[PDB]
Amino acid sequence: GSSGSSGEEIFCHVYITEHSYVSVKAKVSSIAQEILKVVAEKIQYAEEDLALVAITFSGEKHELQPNDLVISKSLEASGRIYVYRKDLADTLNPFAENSGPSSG
Repeated sequence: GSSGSSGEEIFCHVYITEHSYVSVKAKVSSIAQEILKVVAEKIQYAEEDLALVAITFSGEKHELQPNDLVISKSLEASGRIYVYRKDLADTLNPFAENSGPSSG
């Protein structure tokens, strides 16, 4: 329980849409869940109902585990993770917007 922030300070980029994301401050070896649990909130959803979708440059959707690292980068030039809503279909499919107006 609890975890003070010190050293190994980094952030996990989680792209919601095409030009949308959420900055998450996790460890350098923090699991995806550690981000999903954050993003989920940053998006106002259920991490358990969400999932980290790892896509490549070419353009291919990919899903991992909630225990899978987020900021590992083993061997992949560039990369951007995403988050999809768990539907009733094997598929995940991205989002649309789901949000209201802000500041004016």
